[PDB]
Amino acid sequence: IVGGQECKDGECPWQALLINEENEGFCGGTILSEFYILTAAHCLYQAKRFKVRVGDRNTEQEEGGEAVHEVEVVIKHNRFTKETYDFDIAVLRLKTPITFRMNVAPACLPERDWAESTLMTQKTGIVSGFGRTHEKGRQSTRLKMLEVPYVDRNSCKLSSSFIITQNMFCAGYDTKQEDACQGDSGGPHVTRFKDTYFVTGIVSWGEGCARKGKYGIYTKVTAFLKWIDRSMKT
Amino acid sequence: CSLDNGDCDQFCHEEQNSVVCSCARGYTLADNGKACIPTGPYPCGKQTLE
Ligand SMILES: CO[C@@H]1C[C@H](C(=O)Nc2ccc(-c3ccccc3S(C)(=O)=O)cc2F)N(C(=O)Nc2ccc(Cl)cc2)C1
Ligand SMILES: [Ca+2]
Ligand SMILES: [Ca+2]
Repeated sequence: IVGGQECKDGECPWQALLINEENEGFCGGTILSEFYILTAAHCLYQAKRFKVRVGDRNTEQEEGGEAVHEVEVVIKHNRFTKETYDFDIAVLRLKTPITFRMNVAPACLPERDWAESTLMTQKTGIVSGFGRTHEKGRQSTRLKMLEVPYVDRNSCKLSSSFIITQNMFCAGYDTKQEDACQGDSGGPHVTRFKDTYFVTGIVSWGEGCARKGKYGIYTKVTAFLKWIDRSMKT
Repeated sequence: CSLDNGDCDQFCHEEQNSVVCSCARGYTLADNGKACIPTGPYPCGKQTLE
């Protein structure tokens, strides 16, 4: 996350971190339930084997509230293509259930029509992660969050060098130096409504980070609600 | 549902030209048919205090 603020105690409880063999974070995820994690499909082709850590806020010192979970089933959307980055979504079924506690809680999955009419029409959403704090910077040690404005669809289709599909949406700032970045991918994009946070996007991609005239691209969760529901039953 | 989300805490539907509120998993609709009450500890979408 470039810019933004540090997630304080209990502020981003749905954040999950995908860790490789070196126990190093490389992508984010969103806690959907005690057994399921939502992430980006491209994050899978980015590591041999991996586990999921929940409850962490500082990858350095050990708080004691952190918990690691092995993945039992990986459900990657069959239409995802590195060629277009379309259908960038995946669901992970954990081998053991997550124990909700301070800094560990699921984000709510909204209903499609309501989400499109009430959530995505909101002024802003919130993105979070342990990603780089600078385009060329390094992986963040502390979990950060950033309020990102929803961007007009035509406005960002023009701003993108690549095709923005109906399964994607843009959020962020045109010139302001705040945006998600590498390392945040697969993480949560949530929208607050009456003090309740609903998952609305999956950090997907962008041309560089916080670059002028460019926005952050996210997978539109509403476009996959049925797919997610089906993945969570099998 | 176009007027302040039908006064619903969460989901709002306009069935038979009438507001019908509903909630996400882990919540039960209150007696007033509008508020959503957590069915237990750590309801979805809520920042944690303890
Ligand atoms: C250079 O960017 C650097 C490196 C990396 C990256 O891989 N970008 C990245 C990915 C996918 C496409 C793309 C999309 C459609 C069709 C074809 C392509 S293609 C032929 O693969 O080029 C474009 C891209 F720039 N990046 C981020 O992902 N950063 C970031 C992530 C999320 C958000 Cl919310 C904001 C920022 C910053
Ligand atoms: Ca820690
Ligand atoms: Ca920008």
